[PDB]
Amino acid sequence: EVKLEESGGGLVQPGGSMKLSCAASGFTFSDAWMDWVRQSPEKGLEWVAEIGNKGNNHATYYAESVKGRFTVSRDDSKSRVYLQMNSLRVEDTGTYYCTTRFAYWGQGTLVTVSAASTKGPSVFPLAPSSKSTSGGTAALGCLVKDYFPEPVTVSWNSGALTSGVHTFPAVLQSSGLYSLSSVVTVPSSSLGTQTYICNVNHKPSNTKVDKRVEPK
Amino acid sequence: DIKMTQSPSSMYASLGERVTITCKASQDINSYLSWFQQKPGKSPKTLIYRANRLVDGVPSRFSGSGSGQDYSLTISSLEYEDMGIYYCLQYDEFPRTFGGGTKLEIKRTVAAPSVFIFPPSDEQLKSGTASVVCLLNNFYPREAKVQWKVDNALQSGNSQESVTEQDSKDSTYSLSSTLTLSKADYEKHKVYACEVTHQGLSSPVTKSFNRGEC
Ligand SMILES: CC(=O)N[C@@H]1[C@@H](O[C@@H]2O[C@H](CO)[C@H](O)[C@H](O[C@]3(C(=O)O)C[C@H](O)[C@@H](NC(C)=O)[C@H]([C@H](O)[C@H](O)CO)O3)[C@H]2O)[C@H](O[C@@H]2O[C@@H](C)[C@@H](O)[C@@H](O)[C@@H]2O)[C@@H](CO)O[C@H]1O
Ligand code: NA
Repeated sequence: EVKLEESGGGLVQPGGSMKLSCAASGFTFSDAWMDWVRQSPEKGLEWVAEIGNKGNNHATYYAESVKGRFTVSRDDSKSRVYLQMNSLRVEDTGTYYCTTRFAYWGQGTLVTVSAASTKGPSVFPLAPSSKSTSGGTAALGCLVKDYFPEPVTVSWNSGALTSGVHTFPAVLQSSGLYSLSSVVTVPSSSLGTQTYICNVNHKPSNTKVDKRVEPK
Repeated sequence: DIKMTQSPSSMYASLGERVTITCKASQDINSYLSWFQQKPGKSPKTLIYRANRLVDGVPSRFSGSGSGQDYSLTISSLEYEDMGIYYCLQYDEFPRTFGGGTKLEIKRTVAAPSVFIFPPSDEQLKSGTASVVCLLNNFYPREAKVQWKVDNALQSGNSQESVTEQDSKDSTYSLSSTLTLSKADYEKHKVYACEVTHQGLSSPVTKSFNRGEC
Protein backbone atom coordinates (compact mmCIF):
# COMPACT_ATOMS: atom_id res chain seq x y z
CA GLU A 1 0.00 0.00 0.00
CA VAL A 2 0.94 3.67 -0.40
CA LYS A 3 2.73 4.91 2.70
CA LEU A 4 4.01 8.34 3.71
CA GLU A 5 5.70 9.13 7.03
CA GLU A 6 6.84 12.62 8.01
CA SER A 7 9.57 13.34 10.54
CA GLY A 8 11.64 16.22 11.85
CA GLY A 9 8.96 18.24 13.61
CA GLY A 10 9.77 19.71 16.99
CA LEU A 11 10.17 22.85 19.04
CA VAL A 12 12.24 25.71 17.61
CA GLN A 13 12.61 29.32 18.64
CA PRO A 14 11.31 32.12 16.39
CA GLY A 15 13.88 32.87 13.73
CA GLY A 16 15.22 29.33 13.88
CA SER A 17 15.46 26.61 11.25
CA MET A 18 14.04 23.11 10.91
CA LYS A 19 14.09 20.44 8.20
CA LEU A 20 11.19 18.06 7.67
CA SER A 21 11.48 14.72 5.85
CA CYS A 22 8.84 12.47 4.30
CA ALA A 23 9.58 8.81 3.55
CA ALA A 24 7.48 7.33 0.75
CA SER A 25 6.80 3.73 -0.26
CA GLY A 26 4.25 1.76 -2.24
CA PHE A 27 4.29 3.75 -5.48
CA THR A 28 6.66 4.90 -8.22
CA PHE A 29 7.99 7.92 -6.35
CA SER A 30 9.73 9.63 -9.27
CA ASP A 31 6.44 9.79 -11.19
CA ALA A 32 4.56 11.49 -8.34
CA TRP A 33 4.32 15.20 -7.64
CA MET A 34 4.34 15.92 -3.91
CA ASP A 35 3.00 18.64 -1.63
CA TRP A 36 3.44 19.89 1.91
CA VAL A 37 0.23 20.95 3.67
CA ARG A 38 0.00 22.34 7.20
CA GLN A 39 -2.83 22.59 9.68
CA SER A 40 -3.52 24.81 12.67
CA PRO A 41 -6.71 25.50 14.64
CA GLU A 42 -6.64 29.15 13.56
CA LYS A 43 -6.05 28.69 9.82
CA GLY A 44 -7.39 25.22 9.01
CA LEU A 45 -5.66 23.35 6.18
CA GLU A 46 -3.11 25.47 4.32
CA TRP A 47 -1.09 24.46 1.28
CA VAL A 48 2.63 25.13 1.75
CA ALA A 49 4.66 23.90 -1.25
CA GLU A 50 4.57 21.65 -4.30
CA ILE A 51 7.35 19.88 -6.17
CA GLY A 52 6.71 18.31 -9.55
CA ASN A 53 7.78 15.00 -10.98
CA LYS A 54 10.08 14.63 -14.01
CA GLY A 55 7.17 15.77 -16.19
CA ASN A 56 7.88 19.41 -15.29
CA ASN A 57 11.51 18.90 -14.21
CA HIS A 58 10.98 18.99 -10.43
CA ALA A 59 9.58 22.53 -10.59
CA THR A 60 8.62 24.04 -7.24
CA TYR A 61 5.73 26.22 -6.08
CA TYR A 62 5.18 27.97 -2.77
CA ALA A 63 2.53 29.76 -0.77
CA GLU A 64 3.27 33.49 -0.58
CA SER A 65 3.52 33.30 3.22
CA VAL A 66 6.55 30.95 3.08
CA LYS A 67 8.26 31.96 -0.18
CA GLY A 68 11.95 32.66 0.34
CA ARG A 69 11.92 31.07 3.80
CA PHE A 70 10.91 27.49 2.94
CA THR A 71 12.51 25.26 0.31
CA VAL A 72 11.00 21.97 -0.89
CA SER A 73 13.25 19.36 -2.49
CA ARG A 74 13.24 15.66 -3.22
CA ASP A 75 15.62 12.71 -3.54
CA ASP A 76 14.13 10.27 -6.06
CA SER A 77 16.85 7.71 -5.31
CA LYS A 78 15.86 7.71 -1.62
CA SER A 79 12.09 8.22 -2.16
CA ARG A 80 12.21 11.29 0.08
CA VAL A 81 10.70 14.75 -0.07
CA TYR A 82 12.03 17.47 2.20
CA LEU A 83 10.96 20.85 3.52
CA GLN A 84 13.73 23.13 4.78
CA MET A 85 12.21 25.88 6.94
CA ASN A 86 14.26 28.97 7.79
CA SER A 87 13.39 32.22 9.59
CA LEU A 88 10.51 30.44 11.30
CA ARG A 89 7.62 32.49 12.69
CA VAL A 90 5.19 31.72 15.49
CA GLU A 91 2.44 31.51 12.86
CA ASP A 92 4.32 28.68 11.10
CA THR A 93 3.30 26.48 14.04
CA GLY A 94 1.14 23.55 13.03
CA THR A 95 0.94 19.95 11.92
CA TYR A 96 2.79 19.45 8.63
CA TYR A 97 1.67 16.74 6.22
CA CYS A 98 3.33 15.27 3.13
CA THR A 99 0.97 14.15 0.37
CA THR A 100 1.29 12.54 -3.04
CA ARG A 101 -0.90 14.09 -5.75
CA PHE A 102 -3.21 15.26 -2.93
CA ALA A 103 -4.47 11.65 -2.89
CA TYR A 104 -2.61 10.07 0.05
CA TRP A 105 -1.34 11.62 3.26
CA GLY A 106 1.25 10.96 5.92
CA GLN A 107 0.42 10.96 9.62
CA GLY A 108 1.79 14.47 10.14
CA THR A 109 4.64 15.94 12.16
CA LEU A 110 4.14 18.78 14.64
CA VAL A 111 6.14 21.99 14.25
CA THR A 112 6.07 24.31 17.26
CA VAL A 113 7.66 27.75 16.88
CA SER A 114 7.83 29.30 20.35
CA ALA A 115 10.17 30.85 22.88
CA ALA A 116 8.71 28.58 25.59
CA SER A 117 10.85 25.84 27.12
CA THR A 118 10.61 22.10 26.63
CA LYS A 119 9.16 20.50 29.76
CA GLY A 120 8.38 16.85 30.41
CA PRO A 121 5.13 15.94 32.15
CA SER A 122 4.39 14.80 35.66
CA VAL A 123 2.05 11.81 35.67
CA PHE A 124 -0.37 11.46 38.57
CA PRO A 125 -2.87 8.65 39.23
CA LEU A 126 -6.63 9.17 39.07
CA ALA A 127 -7.41 6.43 41.58
CA PRO A 128 -10.73 4.55 41.28
CA SER A 129 -13.22 5.64 43.94
CA SER A 130 -13.56 3.52 47.07
CA LYS A 131 -17.32 4.13 47.17
CA SER A 132 -18.96 1.37 45.16
CA THR A 133 -20.98 2.03 42.02
CA SER A 134 -24.52 0.75 41.60
CA GLY A 135 -23.78 -1.47 38.61
CA GLY A 136 -20.19 -2.65 38.93
CA THR A 137 -18.24 -0.23 36.71
CA ALA A 138 -15.42 1.95 38.02
CA ALA A 139 -13.32 4.64 36.37
CA LEU A 140 -9.61 5.35 36.79
CA GLY A 141 -6.99 7.21 34.84
CA CYS A 142 -3.81 9.26 34.75
CA LEU A 143 -3.33 13.02 34.78
CA VAL A 144 -0.49 14.06 32.46
CA LYS A 145 0.31 17.54 33.69
CA ASP A 146 2.55 20.46 32.78
CA TYR A 147 4.35 19.58 29.54
CA PHE A 148 5.50 21.41 26.43
CA PRO A 149 5.42 21.11 23.47
CA GLU A 150 2.80 18.67 22.28
CA PRO A 151 2.38 15.77 21.81
CA VAL A 152 1.99 13.12 24.50
CA THR A 153 0.74 9.60 23.84
CA VAL A 154 -0.90 7.37 26.46
CA SER A 155 -1.45 3.62 26.42
CA TRP A 156 -2.69 1.32 29.18
CA ASN A 157 -0.99 -1.89 30.34
CA SER A 158 1.52 -1.53 27.50
CA GLY A 159 -1.28 -1.63 24.92
CA ALA A 160 -3.25 -4.65 26.13
CA LEU A 161 -5.99 -2.34 27.42
CA THR A 162 -7.86 -0.43 24.71
CA SER A 163 -11.53 -1.09 25.53
CA GLY A 164 -13.11 1.81 27.41
CA VAL A 165 -10.18 4.23 27.12
CA HIS A 166 -10.75 7.96 26.60
CA THR A 167 -7.67 10.18 26.22
CA PHE A 168 -8.73 13.80 26.25
CA PRO A 169 -7.37 16.57 24.03
CA ALA A 170 -4.66 18.58 25.73
CA VAL A 171 -5.62 21.93 27.25
CA LEU A 172 -3.16 24.82 27.23
CA GLN A 173 -2.95 26.20 30.76
CA SER A 174 -2.35 29.86 31.58
CA SER A 175 1.24 28.89 32.39
CA GLY A 176 1.79 27.97 28.75
CA LEU A 177 2.04 24.26 29.59
CA TYR A 178 -0.29 21.52 28.41
CA SER A 179 -2.21 19.05 30.55
CA LEU A 180 -4.49 16.14 29.75
CA SER A 181 -6.05 13.09 31.36
CA SER A 182 -6.53 9.54 30.10
CA VAL A 183 -9.32 7.53 31.70
CA VAL A 184 -10.60 3.97 31.48
CA THR A 185 -13.81 2.30 32.65
CA VAL A 186 -13.16 -1.09 34.27
CA PRO A 187 -15.06 -3.59 36.41
CA SER A 188 -15.18 -2.65 40.08
CA SER A 189 -14.57 -6.30 40.99
CA SER A 190 -11.19 -6.29 39.23
CA LEU A 191 -9.67 -3.38 41.18
CA GLY A 192 -8.13 -5.88 43.61
CA THR A 193 -7.16 -8.47 41.02
CA GLN A 194 -6.01 -6.40 38.04
CA THR A 195 -3.02 -4.08 37.72
CA TYR A 196 -3.55 -0.85 35.77
CA ILE A 197 -0.58 1.07 34.37
CA CYS A 198 -0.67 4.09 32.06
CA ASN A 199 2.30 4.30 29.69
CA VAL A 200 3.01 7.97 28.96
CA ASN A 201 5.42 9.02 26.21
CA HIS A 202 6.51 12.64 25.67
CA LYS A 203 9.10 12.29 22.93
CA PRO A 204 9.87 16.07 22.77
CA SER A 205 11.44 15.79 26.24
CA ASN A 206 12.65 12.18 25.86
CA THR A 207 10.26 11.26 28.70
CA LYS A 208 8.74 7.83 29.29
CA VAL A 209 6.69 7.21 32.44
CA ASP A 210 4.81 4.08 33.55
CA LYS A 211 2.46 5.00 36.41
CA ARG A 212 0.52 2.34 38.30
CA VAL A 213 -3.00 3.40 39.32
CA GLU A 214 -4.19 1.75 42.53
CA PRO A 215 -7.25 2.14 44.78
CA LYS A 216 -7.08 4.34 47.86
CA ASP B 1 -5.99 33.56 -4.63
CA ILE B 2 -9.09 31.47 -5.34
CA LYS B 3 -11.43 31.61 -2.34
CA MET B 4 -13.10 28.30 -1.45
CA THR B 5 -16.30 28.62 0.59
CA GLN B 6 -17.84 25.54 2.20
CA SER B 7 -21.38 25.29 3.52
CA PRO B 8 -22.66 24.52 6.08
CA SER B 9 -19.94 25.29 8.62
CA SER B 10 -21.30 22.47 10.79
CA MET B 11 -24.29 20.16 10.80
CA TYR B 12 -25.91 17.22 12.55
CA ALA B 13 -27.40 14.29 10.65
CA SER B 14 -28.92 10.95 11.57
CA LEU B 15 -27.62 7.47 10.81
CA GLY B 16 -28.84 6.50 7.36
CA GLU B 17 -29.58 10.08 6.31
CA ARG B 18 -28.60 11.54 2.93
CA VAL B 19 -26.15 14.40 3.47
CA THR B 20 -25.00 16.97 0.90
CA ILE B 21 -22.36 19.64 1.56
CA THR B 22 -21.18 22.29 -0.86
CA CYS B 23 -17.93 23.97 -1.88
CA LYS B 24 -17.96 27.10 -4.05
CA ALA B 25 -14.92 28.66 -5.71
CA SER B 26 -14.50 32.34 -6.55
CA GLN B 27 -13.79 31.42 -10.19
CA ASP B 28 -14.10 28.52 -12.61
CA ILE B 29 -11.72 25.82 -11.40
CA ASN B 30 -12.40 23.38 -14.27
CA SER B 31 -13.34 20.49 -11.94
CA TYR B 32 -9.89 20.38 -10.30
CA LEU B 33 -11.64 19.93 -6.95
CA SER B 34 -11.00 17.33 -4.26
CA TRP B 35 -12.82 16.39 -1.05
CA PHE B 36 -11.24 15.12 2.18
CA GLN B 37 -12.51 13.71 5.48
CA GLN B 38 -10.50 14.31 8.64
CA LYS B 39 -11.20 12.46 11.87
CA PRO B 40 -10.07 13.84 15.24
CA GLY B 41 -6.33 13.77 15.74
CA LYS B 42 -5.80 11.96 12.43
CA SER B 43 -4.60 13.09 9.02
CA PRO B 44 -7.03 13.99 6.24
CA LYS B 45 -8.05 11.21 3.87
CA THR B 46 -8.90 12.01 0.24
CA LEU B 47 -12.38 10.85 -0.79
CA ILE B 48 -12.95 12.39 -4.22
CA TYR B 49 -10.76 14.07 -6.81
CA ARG B 50 -11.47 15.86 -10.10
CA ALA B 51 -14.90 16.67 -8.67
CA ASN B 52 -16.41 13.19 -9.00
CA ARG B 53 -13.72 10.47 -9.07
CA LEU B 54 -13.54 8.16 -6.06
CA VAL B 55 -10.14 7.45 -4.55
CA ASP B 56 -9.63 3.69 -4.66
CA GLY B 57 -11.05 2.02 -1.57
CA VAL B 58 -13.49 4.82 -0.69
CA PRO B 59 -17.03 3.57 0.09
CA SER B 60 -19.55 3.96 -2.71
CA ARG B 61 -21.89 6.00 -0.52
CA PHE B 62 -19.62 8.98 -1.29
CA SER B 63 -20.15 10.85 -4.55
CA GLY B 64 -19.18 14.25 -5.91
CA SER B 65 -20.89 16.51 -8.42
CA GLY B 66 -20.55 19.96 -9.92
CA SER B 67 -18.51 21.94 -12.40
CA GLY B 68 -17.36 25.49 -12.96
CA GLN B 69 -17.46 27.17 -9.56
CA ASP B 70 -19.96 25.15 -7.49
CA TYR B 71 -19.37 21.61 -6.24
CA SER B 72 -21.03 19.25 -3.78
CA LEU B 73 -20.22 16.09 -1.86
CA THR B 74 -23.08 13.70 -1.10
CA ILE B 75 -23.20 10.81 1.37
CA SER B 76 -26.07 8.58 0.27
CA SER B 77 -26.62 6.89 3.65
CA LEU B 78 -24.69 8.26 6.61
CA GLU B 79 -22.63 5.83 8.67
CA TYR B 80 -21.15 6.38 12.12
CA GLU B 81 -17.62 6.41 10.68
CA ASP B 82 -18.56 9.39 8.47
CA MET B 83 -18.35 11.79 11.42
CA GLY B 84 -15.53 14.30 11.12
CA ILE B 85 -14.59 17.49 9.30
CA TYR B 86 -14.81 17.65 5.51
CA TYR B 87 -12.62 19.90 3.40
CA CYS B 88 -12.41 20.81 -0.27
CA LEU B 89 -9.37 21.86 -2.29
CA GLN B 90 -8.94 23.47 -5.69
CA TYR B 91 -5.79 22.61 -7.64
CA ASP B 92 -6.57 24.37 -10.90
CA GLU B 93 -4.18 27.22 -10.05
CA PHE B 94 -1.48 28.28 -7.60
CA PRO B 95 -1.73 28.82 -4.73
CA ARG B 96 -3.71 25.69 -4.01
CA THR B 97 -6.49 26.74 -1.65
CA PHE B 98 -8.69 24.87 0.82
CA GLY B 99 -12.20 25.49 2.01
CA GLY B 100 -12.82 26.24 5.66
CA GLY B 101 -14.30 22.86 6.48
CA THR B 102 -17.71 21.39 7.27
CA LYS B 103 -18.03 19.63 10.61
CA LEU B 104 -20.37 16.63 10.44
CA GLU B 105 -21.69 15.12 13.68
CA ILE B 106 -24.12 12.23 14.07
CA LYS B 107 -27.45 12.57 15.84
CA ARG B 108 -28.36 9.89 18.35
CA THR B 109 -30.59 9.31 21.36
CA VAL B 110 -29.95 11.25 24.55
CA ALA B 111 -27.43 9.53 26.84
CA ALA B 112 -26.84 10.74 30.39
CA PRO B 113 -23.21 10.96 31.51
CA SER B 114 -21.71 8.67 34.12
CA VAL B 115 -19.98 11.03 36.56
CA PHE B 116 -16.80 10.40 38.55
CA ILE B 117 -14.80 12.70 40.82
CA PHE B 118 -11.10 12.18 41.61
CA PRO B 119 -9.25 13.90 44.47
CA PRO B 120 -5.67 15.04 43.90
CA SER B 121 -3.01 12.39 44.39
CA ASP B 122 -0.74 12.49 47.42
CA GLU B 123 2.11 12.44 44.89
CA GLN B 124 0.90 15.69 43.31
CA LEU B 125 0.24 17.36 46.66
CA LYS B 126 3.97 17.22 47.41
CA SER B 127 4.38 19.71 44.55
CA GLY B 128 2.23 22.43 46.12
CA THR B 129 -0.53 22.25 43.50
CA ALA B 130 -3.78 20.29 43.65
CA SER B 131 -5.83 19.08 40.68
CA VAL B 132 -9.40 17.85 41.23
CA VAL B 133 -10.90 16.05 38.24
CA CYS B 134 -14.57 15.53 37.36
CA LEU B 135 -15.25 13.02 34.57
CA LEU B 136 -18.42 12.82 32.46
CA ASN B 137 -18.37 9.61 30.43
CA ASN B 138 -20.28 8.71 27.26
CA PHE B 139 -23.02 11.29 27.04
CA TYR B 140 -25.10 12.93 24.32
CA PRO B 141 -25.72 15.70 23.37
CA ARG B 142 -22.54 17.70 23.93
CA GLU B 143 -24.17 20.44 26.00
CA ALA B 144 -23.35 19.90 29.66
CA LYS B 145 -22.95 22.27 32.60
CA VAL B 146 -20.23 21.41 35.12
CA GLN B 147 -19.96 23.61 38.21
CA TRP B 148 -17.42 23.21 41.01
CA LYS B 149 -18.35 23.91 44.62
CA VAL B 150 -15.72 24.06 47.38
CA ASP B 151 -17.45 24.02 50.78
CA ASN B 152 -20.58 25.04 48.84
CA ALA B 153 -18.82 28.08 47.32
CA LEU B 154 -19.31 28.38 43.56
CA GLN B 155 -16.01 28.48 41.67
CA SER B 156 -15.16 30.55 38.61
CA GLY B 157 -12.03 31.08 36.55
CA ASN B 158 -10.03 28.24 38.15
CA SER B 159 -11.27 25.26 36.10
CA GLN B 160 -10.64 24.01 32.57
CA GLU B 161 -12.70 21.62 30.46
CA SER B 162 -11.66 19.18 27.76
CA VAL B 163 -14.17 17.34 25.58
CA THR B 164 -13.56 14.43 23.24
CA GLU B 165 -15.06 14.40 19.79
CA GLN B 166 -17.84 11.93 19.09
CA ASP B 167 -16.82 8.35 19.81
CA SER B 168 -16.62 6.31 16.61
CA LYS B 169 -18.52 3.37 18.14
CA ASP B 170 -21.46 4.98 19.97
CA SER B 171 -21.39 8.66 18.90
CA THR B 172 -21.13 9.90 22.50
CA TYR B 173 -18.90 12.55 24.06
CA SER B 174 -16.79 12.47 27.19
CA LEU B 175 -15.68 15.48 29.20
CA SER B 176 -13.13 16.23 31.89
CA SER B 177 -13.27 19.28 34.15
CA THR B 178 -10.11 19.95 36.16
CA LEU B 179 -10.14 22.32 39.12
CA THR B 180 -6.67 23.72 39.86
CA LEU B 181 -5.88 25.11 43.30
CA SER B 182 -2.73 25.64 45.31
CA LYS B 183 -2.12 22.88 47.84
CA ALA B 184 -2.49 25.46 50.63
CA ASP B 185 -5.92 26.42 49.28
CA TYR B 186 -6.85 22.75 48.84
CA GLU B 187 -5.86 21.74 52.38
CA LYS B 188 -7.91 24.47 54.10
CA HIS B 189 -11.28 23.35 52.68
CA LYS B 190 -13.21 20.12 53.17
CA VAL B 191 -16.08 19.49 50.73
CA TYR B 192 -15.21 19.19 47.03
CA ALA B 193 -18.12 18.65 44.67
CA CYS B 194 -18.83 18.77 40.94
CA GLU B 195 -22.43 19.41 39.91
CA VAL B 196 -23.45 18.16 36.46
CA THR B 197 -26.51 19.37 34.55
CA HIS B 198 -27.39 17.46 31.37
CA GLN B 199 -30.65 16.85 29.55
CA GLY B 200 -30.27 13.10 30.06
CA LEU B 201 -30.60 13.66 33.81
CA SER B 202 -33.94 14.45 35.43
CA SER B 203 -32.09 16.74 37.86
CA PRO B 204 -28.47 17.82 38.44
CA VAL B 205 -26.13 15.10 39.70
CA THR B 206 -23.46 15.87 42.29
CA LYS B 207 -20.33 13.80 42.92
CA SER B 208 -18.36 14.89 45.97
CA PHE B 209 -15.69 13.82 48.43
CA ASN B 210 -14.32 15.03 51.77
CA ARG B 211 -10.60 15.80 51.68
CA GLY B 212 -8.65 13.11 53.50
CA GLU B 213 -11.46 10.58 53.87
CA CYS B 214 -10.74 7.25 52.19
C1 LIG C 1 -0.47 11.36 -12.95
C2 LIG C 1 0.52 12.48 -12.96
O1 LIG C 1 1.33 12.64 -12.04
N1 LIG C 1 0.48 13.30 -14.02
C3 LIG C 1 1.38 14.44 -14.18
C4 LIG C 1 0.59 15.72 -14.40
O2 LIG C 1 -0.21 15.96 -13.25
C5 LIG C 1 -1.62 15.79 -13.50
O3 LIG C 1 -2.16 16.92 -14.09
C6 LIG C 1 -3.61 16.90 -14.20
C7 LIG C 1 -3.99 18.15 -15.04
O4 LIG C 1 -3.31 18.15 -16.25
C8 LIG C 1 -4.24 16.84 -12.80
O5 LIG C 1 -3.86 17.98 -12.08
C9 LIG C 1 -3.74 15.57 -12.11
O6 LIG C 1 -4.23 15.60 -10.77
C10 LIG C 1 -5.00 14.55 -10.31
C11 LIG C 1 -6.37 14.59 -11.09
O7 LIG C 1 -7.24 15.40 -10.73
O8 LIG C 1 -6.41 13.76 -12.05
C12 LIG C 1 -5.08 14.70 -8.78
C13 LIG C 1 -5.63 13.47 -8.05
O9 LIG C 1 -5.50 13.57 -6.61
C14 LIG C 1 -4.91 12.18 -8.48
N2 LIG C 1 -5.52 10.99 -7.92
C15 LIG C 1 -4.79 9.95 -7.45
C16 LIG C 1 -5.59 8.81 -6.92
O10 LIG C 1 -3.58 9.87 -7.48
C17 LIG C 1 -4.95 12.08 -10.04
C18 LIG C 1 -4.17 10.90 -10.63
O11 LIG C 1 -2.85 10.87 -10.12
C19 LIG C 1 -4.21 10.98 -12.17
O12 LIG C 1 -5.48 11.39 -12.66
C20 LIG C 1 -3.82 9.64 -12.78
O13 LIG C 1 -3.60 9.79 -14.19
O14 LIG C 1 -4.36 13.26 -10.61
C21 LIG C 1 -2.22 15.59 -12.10
O15 LIG C 1 -1.82 14.35 -11.52
C22 LIG C 1 1.53 16.89 -14.63
O16 LIG C 1 0.83 18.07 -14.75
C23 LIG C 1 1.35 19.19 -14.03
O17 LIG C 1 1.13 19.11 -12.64
C24 LIG C 1 -0.25 19.17 -12.23
C25 LIG C 1 -0.22 19.06 -10.71
C26 LIG C 1 -0.94 20.44 -12.73
O18 LIG C 1 -0.40 21.57 -12.07
C27 LIG C 1 -0.76 20.56 -14.25
O19 LIG C 1 -1.26 21.85 -14.63
C28 LIG C 1 0.70 20.43 -14.63
O20 LIG C 1 0.85 20.46 -16.06
C29 LIG C 1 2.53 16.56 -15.74
C30 LIG C 1 3.60 17.61 -15.91
O21 LIG C 1 4.46 17.64 -14.77
O22 LIG C 1 3.21 15.33 -15.44
C31 LIG C 1 2.35 14.22 -15.33
O23 LIG C 1 3.08 13.07 -15.07
NA1 NA D 1 -7.82 12.16 -16.48
